[PDB]
Amino acid sequence: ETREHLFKVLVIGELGVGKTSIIKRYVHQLFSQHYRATIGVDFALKVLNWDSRTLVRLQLWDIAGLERFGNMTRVYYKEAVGAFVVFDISRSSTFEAVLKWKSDLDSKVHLPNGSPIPAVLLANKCDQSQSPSQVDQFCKEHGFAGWFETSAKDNINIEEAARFLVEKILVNHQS
Ligand SMILES: Nc1nc2c(ncn2[C@@H]2O[C@H](COP(=O)(O)OP(=O)(O)OP(=O)(O)O)[C@@H](O)[C@H]2O)c(=O)[nH]1
Ligand SMILES: [Mg+2]
Repeated sequence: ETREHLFKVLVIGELGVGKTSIIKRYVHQLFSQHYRATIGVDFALKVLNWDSRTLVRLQLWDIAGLERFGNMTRVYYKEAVGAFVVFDISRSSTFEAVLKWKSDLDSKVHLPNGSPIPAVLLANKCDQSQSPSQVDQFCKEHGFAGWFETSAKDNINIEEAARFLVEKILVNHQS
């Protein structure tokens, strides 16, 4: 009965937006307020008991904030099947930069069938433009599968956001 999957998932976004902390909360249920800046790429494995016929493992690639200015993202993205694209809900510079990351991603990697990999937008630090129709419009226009406000600090919506992205990866993996 049981089926096991291993998926490569990217976590990308500007310096200091929370990439590392969202992964540490989701995988280890821990949070530190102390900023330790990531160098290049860091990794985690999440093991998700999806349901009774399904075990999913995620290989989480934590891409550091500077890496879009370097020349290695094509290597980093290779064979990814999903992405979280993370900004800091308090700092608009980090929101403007999400399209730079999103365009980098869509230039460099696609699913085996040629489509864009699903990508979910995480507005992180929600604990610190609050808009229902606007979200939908933005995601449609820039090819995001959905959008969640998150807190790594208070553990808000990180689990739901992950399950949402995994759900899209599973449909694509069956298709
Ligand atoms: N209040 C609050 N602070 C957060 C949250 N997520 C991250 N932080 C803080 O924001 C700072 C940056 O978090 P990191 O997870 O290191 O950021 P990063 O995106 O991994 O940064 P780079 O490694 O430089 O790419 C840290 O001090 C965190 O404690 C959150 O949900 N709420
Ligand atoms: Mg980091």
